[PDB]
Amino acid sequence: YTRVVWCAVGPEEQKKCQQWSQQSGQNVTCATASTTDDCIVLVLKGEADALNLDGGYIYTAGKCGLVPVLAENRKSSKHSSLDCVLRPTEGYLAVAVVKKANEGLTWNSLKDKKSCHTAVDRTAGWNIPMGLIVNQTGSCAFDEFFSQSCAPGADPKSRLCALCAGDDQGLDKCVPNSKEKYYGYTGAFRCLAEDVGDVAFVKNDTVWENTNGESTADWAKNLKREDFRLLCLDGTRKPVTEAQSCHLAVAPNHAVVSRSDRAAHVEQVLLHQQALFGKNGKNCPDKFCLFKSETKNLLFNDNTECLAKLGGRPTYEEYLGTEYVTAIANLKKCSLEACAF
Ligand SMILES: *[C@@H]1O[C@H](CO)[C@@H](O[C@@H]2O[C@H](CO)[C@@H](O[C@H]3O[C@H](CO)[C@@H](O)[C@H](O)[C@@H]3O)[C@H](O)[C@H]2NC(C)=O)[C@H](O)[C@H]1NC(C)=O
Ligand SMILES: *[C@@H]1O[C@H](CO)[C@@H](O[C@@H]2O[C@H](CO)[C@@H](O[C@H]3O[C@H](CO)[C@@H](O)[C@H](O)[C@@H]3O)[C@H](O)[C@H]2NC(C)=O)[C@H](O)[C@H]1NC(C)=O
Ligand SMILES: OC[C@H]1O[C@@H](O[C@H]2[C@H](O)[C@@H](O)[C@H](O[C@H]3[C@H](O)[C@@H](O)[C@@H](O)O[C@@H]3CO)O[C@@H]2CO)[C@H](O)[C@@H](O)[C@@H]1O
Ligand SMILES: *[C@@H]1O[C@H](CO)[C@@H](O[C@@H]2O[C@H](CO)[C@@H](O)[C@H](O)[C@H]2NC(C)=O)[C@H](O)[C@H]1NC(C)=O
Ligand SMILES: [Fe+3]
Ligand SMILES: [Zn+2]
Ligand SMILES: [Zn+2]
Repeated sequence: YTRVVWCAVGPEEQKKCQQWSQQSGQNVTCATASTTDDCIVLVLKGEADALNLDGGYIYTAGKCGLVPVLAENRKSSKHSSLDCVLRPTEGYLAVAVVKKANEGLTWNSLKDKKSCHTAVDRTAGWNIPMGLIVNQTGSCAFDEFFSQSCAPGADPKSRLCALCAGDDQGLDKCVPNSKEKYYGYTGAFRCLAEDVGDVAFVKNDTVWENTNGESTADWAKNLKREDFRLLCLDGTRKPVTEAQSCHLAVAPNHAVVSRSDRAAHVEQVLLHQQALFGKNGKNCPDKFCLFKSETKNLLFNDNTECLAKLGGRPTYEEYLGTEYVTAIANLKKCSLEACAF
């Protein structure tokens, strides 16, 4: 039993996974696919064991019978005595971010603007903002709301992909993987930072992690926090320090999923793998760090302190929360219970 097959999304995650595989002495090995959905399918077929997923994807995986195993836990300021692995998770803040210099843009004037999204089907990047927009407009035509977008996973010829840039060669425009310039938390924030889009749908952490010298990357080197504003649901604009009072939702943390039959073994191996290559890992600083990838958030978010135990042995619905689950279901009525594959 003692061999885990991880699923990497796109070639950059594949490279990191391969490095992890070498360092783990083949206790972990690698399968790779072009999209998160394709990785879920590999897991369903039994051709991979597990991968770490945004909540929108957990919904897809869970409808197909896959179960939550361990959750990303970032640093906090409550439960400070408990070990990270045993500390409850707090969830992240889904936000809408704009330029300060884009004056007079508010939640209530987004129609016909230009948007940047992590990917179709993701929590902060898609399910939350598009769910809110569908409800408020009373329309399922969320594909005509913004003039142009980068929403990796959408039809490449459509307005929803028009602002996506693809790779160095301009290949893979709008692919939902790290090859697409504007993919994920960091890519969607870059899309806003470079003024390609008017609004980015990301999380609070993303803004902090890519401003005021936190990044060193060329697009991010020179970005100042005061040059960004958050859009509140009441139509107000706030500094990025006010995220606790100006967010779109609180999201369940990204989490590892697997087949029920493999969950116990995946959990055992991962707890051991992080003891070696996690935050204070025995071999991290030094040989390999599983939670770093120079802000590219590959396999796991770079702000992950550890993978934490769940408790209550939750179903995917209990993990995501009834609130969020119904919000996703309601949104998916635009595009009632079954596996998508
Ligand atoms: C988009 O609009 C949807 C329809 O109004 C909405 O779904 C509704 O969500 C609410 C709150 O989550 C549910 O109301 C629930 O209220 C309490 C929560 O403790 C429960 O005791 C009730 O049993 C009930 O479930 C509605 O049931 C639900 N409506 C439907 C028809 O599914 C979405 O939340 C909206 N989406 C977003 C992103 O805001
Ligand atoms: C929005 O996201 C921000 C980035 O995640 C986050 O700021 C971070 O918050 C933690 C504590 O909550 C800070 O604490 C860290 O740094 C101190 C010393 O500087 C250490 O003692 C701690 O061990 C810990 O590592 C982070 O410094 C801080 N990150 C940055 C780069 O600013 C905000 O809390 C988030 N806002 C909301 C409302 O949730
Ligand atoms: O505990 C069993 C119980 O779980 C309920 O769902 C919980 C999730 O377990 C929990 O993770 C979630 O927590 C947060 C998450 O960030 C967001 O959902 C946010 O909106 O709320 C929390 C903020 O910290 O909360 C949900 C409940 O909202 C199931 O609904 C229930 O069926 C089950 O019995
Ligand atoms: C690969 O996995 C094996 C099996 O779990 C690990 O070997 C175990 O190491 C643990 C922790 O020190 C011991 O408690 C067990 O006695 C060992 N079991 C067996 C059967 O060898 C091994 O450490 C792992 N290697 C790496 C680098 O991840
Ligand atoms: Fe997410
Ligand atoms: Zn709130
Ligand atoms: Zn339960």
